[PDB]
Order: sequence, then structure tokens, then C-alpha cells
Amino acid sequence: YNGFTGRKITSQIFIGPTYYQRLKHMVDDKIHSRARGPIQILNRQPMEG
Amino acid sequence: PVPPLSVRPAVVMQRNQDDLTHKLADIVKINNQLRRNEQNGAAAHVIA
RNA sequence: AACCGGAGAGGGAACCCACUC
Repeated sequence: YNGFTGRKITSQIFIGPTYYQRLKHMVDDKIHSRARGPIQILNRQPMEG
Repeated sequence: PVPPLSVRPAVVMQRNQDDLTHKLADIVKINNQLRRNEQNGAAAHVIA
């Protein structure tokens, strides 16, 4: 049944229990930005990482 | 020519000199040896 | 009865693992 309207979906849905895994690649461990932070010492370009 | 300190900076904490500074040191050290050696000893073999 | 702030240090080399194709 549609969750918003309540009308039953015209097609039939394949459903059942399956074993899922959560991988370690979270998003809070990847998001970052920069706006004039630290600078290298040899050539005065922004750091890496 | 020997470059300035910007070309061959020295790190503060692990002063550890640049790979270029050590080569500069070898150059100047052997230069003094040869200079002095040919100044007095002039042995014509160690000069080679 | 009488002033009372304030910074500055972390760099490089090498290796390994992993990710998106």
C-alpha cells in the first residue's frame, strides 16, 4: 500500500528478509572543505589531506 | 652557484638539513681540502 | 580603591592497505 495516499500499488512488490552489512565508509569521515587554511613550507601552496 | 635558504629549507622538528644542503657541505669541504692541499703539498697525485 | 590579555607549533621522506573508476 502506498504510504502517503493509502492506495494499493498497481504492481506487486518483491519483499523479504535479506542479510545486509554496514561498511566502514561513513560520510562524516569524508566530508571536508577549505578556505585559506594552512600552507606548505617549500612551495607556498595549500597542504594535502 | 649555491641557492638561497628558500630553495633548501631546513625542518625544525623530527634541525635536519635538506638533502641539497648536505651535498653543498660535501662540495665545500672537499673544495677547502683541495685548495689547501694544492696550496702547500702540491703532490700532483692527490690533486687528481 | 582602582585595571588586569592571549597566543602560533607539527615538516619531509619511504612503505603498506583501501576507495572511485
